[PDB]
Amino acid sequence: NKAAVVLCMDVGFTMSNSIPGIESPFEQAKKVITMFVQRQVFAENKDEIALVLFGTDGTDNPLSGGDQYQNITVHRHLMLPDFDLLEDIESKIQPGSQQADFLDALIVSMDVIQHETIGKKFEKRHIEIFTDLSSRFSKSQLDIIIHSLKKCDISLQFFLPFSLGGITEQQKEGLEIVKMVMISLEGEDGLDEIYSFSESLRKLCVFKKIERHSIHWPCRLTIGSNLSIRIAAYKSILQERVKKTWTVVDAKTLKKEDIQKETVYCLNDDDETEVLKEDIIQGFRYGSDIVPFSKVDEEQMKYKSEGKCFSVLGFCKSSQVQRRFFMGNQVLKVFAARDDEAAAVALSSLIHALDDLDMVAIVRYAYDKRANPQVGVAFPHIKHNYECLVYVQLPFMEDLRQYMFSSLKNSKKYAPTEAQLNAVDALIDSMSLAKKDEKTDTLEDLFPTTKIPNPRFQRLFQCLLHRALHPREPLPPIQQHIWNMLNPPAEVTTKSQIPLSKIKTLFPLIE
Amino acid sequence: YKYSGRDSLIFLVDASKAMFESQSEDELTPFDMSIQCIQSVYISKIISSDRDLLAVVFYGTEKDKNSVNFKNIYVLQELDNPGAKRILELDQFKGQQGQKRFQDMMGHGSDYSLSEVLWVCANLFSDVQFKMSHKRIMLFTNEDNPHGNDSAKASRARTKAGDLRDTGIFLDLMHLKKPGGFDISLFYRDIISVHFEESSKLEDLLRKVRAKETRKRALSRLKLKLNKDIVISVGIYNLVQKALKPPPIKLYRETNEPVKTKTRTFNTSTGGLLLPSDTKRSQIYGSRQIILEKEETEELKRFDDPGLMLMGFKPLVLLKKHHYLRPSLFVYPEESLVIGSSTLFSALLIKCLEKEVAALCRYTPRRNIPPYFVALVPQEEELDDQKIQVTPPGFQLVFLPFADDKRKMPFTEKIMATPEQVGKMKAIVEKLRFTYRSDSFENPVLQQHFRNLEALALDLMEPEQAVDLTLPKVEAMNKRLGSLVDEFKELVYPPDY
Amino acid sequence: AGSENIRVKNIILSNKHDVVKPAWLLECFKTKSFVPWQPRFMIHMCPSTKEHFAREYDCYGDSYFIDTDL
Amino acid sequence: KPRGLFS
DNA sequence: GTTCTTAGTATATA
DNA sequence: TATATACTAAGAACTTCTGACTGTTC
Repeated sequence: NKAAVVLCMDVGFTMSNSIPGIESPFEQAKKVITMFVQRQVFAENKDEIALVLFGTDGTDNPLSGGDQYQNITVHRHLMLPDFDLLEDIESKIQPGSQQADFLDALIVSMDVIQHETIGKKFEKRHIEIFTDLSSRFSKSQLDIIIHSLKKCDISLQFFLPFSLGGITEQQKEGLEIVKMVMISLEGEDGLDEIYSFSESLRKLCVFKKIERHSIHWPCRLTIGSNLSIRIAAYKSILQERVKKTWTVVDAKTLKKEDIQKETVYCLNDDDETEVLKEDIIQGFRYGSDIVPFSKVDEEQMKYKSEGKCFSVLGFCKSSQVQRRFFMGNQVLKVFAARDDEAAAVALSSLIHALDDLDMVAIVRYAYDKRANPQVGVAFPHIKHNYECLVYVQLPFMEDLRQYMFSSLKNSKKYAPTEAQLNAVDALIDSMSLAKKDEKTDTLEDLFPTTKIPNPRFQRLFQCLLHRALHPREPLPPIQQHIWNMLNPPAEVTTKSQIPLSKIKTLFPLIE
Repeated sequence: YKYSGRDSLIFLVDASKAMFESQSEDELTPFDMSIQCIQSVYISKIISSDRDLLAVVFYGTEKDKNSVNFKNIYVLQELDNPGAKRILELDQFKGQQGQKRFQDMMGHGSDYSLSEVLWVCANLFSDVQFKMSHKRIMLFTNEDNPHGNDSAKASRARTKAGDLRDTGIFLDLMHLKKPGGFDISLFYRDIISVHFEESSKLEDLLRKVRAKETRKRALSRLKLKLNKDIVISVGIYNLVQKALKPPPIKLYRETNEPVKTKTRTFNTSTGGLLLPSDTKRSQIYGSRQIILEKEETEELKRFDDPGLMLMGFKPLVLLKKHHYLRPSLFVYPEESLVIGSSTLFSALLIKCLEKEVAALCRYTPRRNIPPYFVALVPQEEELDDQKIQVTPPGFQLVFLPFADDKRKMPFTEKIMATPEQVGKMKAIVEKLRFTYRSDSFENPVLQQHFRNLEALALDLMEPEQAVDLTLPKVEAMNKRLGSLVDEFKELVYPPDY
Repeated sequence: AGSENIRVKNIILSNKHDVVKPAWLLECFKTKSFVPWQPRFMIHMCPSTKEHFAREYDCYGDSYFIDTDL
Repeated sequence: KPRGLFS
């Protein structure tokens, strides 16, 4: 997939003044565009960015005219984002003293897209305009503009100082015109395409999520020996690790090729050096001694397999397996290979039967040849959009461990007295992060942890920024929004003072 | 027990003419049975607990050597870490030709005295220096009365055996086989810790397993703190680990010597030698290059001091199976660090169990690690089958995935089935029932790798080529369910594949 | 090899080596001299030995390689 | 779900 | 201080 | 763009002089 980005900011006069209690739309949307360029910089996505800082005191645009396409400075055309562009935006921008139309800039960016998005392969186009709606605009080309946006496949969004839920009549009629235009583009849902500037901060503050496409792995779901079904494996969860990762470079020269991580193999006697990649044969420890195994004998005596071999070993009760024992690296999602409906309905029969009879399947698994086989739970899942089945590694016997762990109900030496018990009751009721809402028993899960970005990547991108935007400078601390993000929502902490206080007088806390 | 200590098992077989050639029939032989048992258990212990100690010592023989130069005692291989050099020594005796070798090298089997025999085994345990966790002696005999002739020998036998019982050493016999004379109340009810002619206790010593174990051990002790002031001591333990094959060691081809890898890094422009301070980390973004300290590339992870951060609590239905991320772990208090914290741990566990509610936490296993979100879902203990620990009581560690893990699925529409197919699938899924047990299966790869390891170690004719329950038993599925595959075909299958 | 193992088989399976029966070197030792190897002395070999079959460069087989004897 | 500008 | 135990960080194949 | 193996990198669970004893002697 591909996308084209053309941001449009105004550098007029009105945004140079605002209420002293709130930052001006100039600097507000300025921080917004800065950190948006940050987003599409860190993400390695092939999105190409262009900038139009219209409302200029001059006019530097390919469509310059006396009154047609006037007061526009195209910052740079539709190419890849890069740091120096961000720095120049942070610096080169200047407060203005003029006022200019935005439909002008909209058509200018339209022409840029029509002039470049066909010269290079593209799939979807986006136009974004930031302004304060203090312009003098005529509704002449709006029909034609929206027509081209439909034909050129460009989505228009507007971002405005006011909130939908104190502006000039100029701004008010501009807002009505904006509503008309957006509805004239998509429909009634055009209301959602109206955006303020504070909510832009709220919805944008986090760094870009690391989206990760999976692989269409189709497999033959085998049950018995005569009921093969084409099955498509997709994914639900994987411990995500960074994709760009640390290149080792020499100081004061900063070239990668100037370093060799060559490995040399020696002998313990007189430091004799062994020839690197043919005199060593891999051994193994069998008690005291070492057995000269090798690589060729490895490939000859290694265990073999037929291949995909996703074959059902059998069916079992839900409680027959447990949460604890789930031994997977990753959790698959088991869906039908598309375009074969009969397979899908057969799988649906499977899933629903397992669901109502709370039965669970156990299937031999293997991603492919030369890979270790795998046995684990095949759990079925139901969603109103679609039924689901998921596979997880469950342990082999050597992988399971056993421990005594002397029990606790022998607490004649610990003695949880009733005062402590009802104290802990007061706690676990009072710090209850989740509490029922809307009478639908959707508890107060304002800590889903499923929508929350991984702070590791947040800190990594923040570091790369802070030491990219600057030359050598010391690192900053954790941005407070990250900490507020990681910490529980405040009200839970507020409710917690009294119960923890009653804890501190009821237990020993030796050093 | 003390972890650095190790298990020690000594082997001791009646070498008299009694069972050397008992062979009432021609299908077994007690010496060919005892040596088989020793070989099997010892090869299993090779892979299982290679750190432990074994020894084999025969009594009643005619040749002599031991620590004290006594009569009719032979220490075949002393107490030491197990190894192939002794697999072969034991294997040298397996066979009718092998028993001929054994008899004409050590003896037909002379007179003996188990008093002196226990003497010898006691000295063997005393000799070795490593601390011992458990100490067990296995006899191999069927002369259920060692001597009804000299009562003084037998009195000295009770005395010395009781001493060994009080020096920290256990003793055990499996009654192998005898025509009559298959009782334990005859002189042995006071020795070992109704009866028949063969021991079930020796059959399991042929179960021939290649598991491996690690004893009661923390992965990491971290101080769970309820808030900024209340802190309790928790030992993060591991209950499933996904064992990998033991890491191979590189050998010089031909000496079979260790090769002591010596990887390094140095310059290409000059023949210098870069030192760890002399290198910088780097990335490439936005067509511009980035530099940071090797120190800084780990400082970019400093997020919280080690420990556990409890925030609130959740209903166990909201914690979903659908979003497993990592192997779970276990939570159990460790009394050592914060005295009395076990009480608060127990209180939290009991009360959370009572109100059927989860506990959420931030987990920072060590320094330089970003935190994840973990659920302290309590676990009740179950012992019902034989009053032995099955599910340890405490808390899970159900790691909760971060947003960057969801892996947005390529949406496809759904098609309901008709209740006829699901009604027949009810019988389908019923028929293929089988109870699942946690230890039901083995890795074919790990097992086969270990097997090939013994095969190459002991110069066998051909490896064991173990067949393992991982492969399905196809005839069973074709038979016990019937031909209902064609029923579901004629229900929901058009001609195309 | 005095006796086979599967590694024998491995190096049998890895014909990059020529795998020799023990008595011939004893023969060579009892000859006080290297007796040039004749496949009566072997179990299996890379083909280059077999192009040697003539005692020189022209065959691949046997039912052929015999010297006046009983 | 949020898309485009938000994604 | 020694050894260990992870991990995780890397690389390589279709 | 996957997963598999290797590696190496680190952390933790394993030592750290002093006290007491018995002789030996008178």
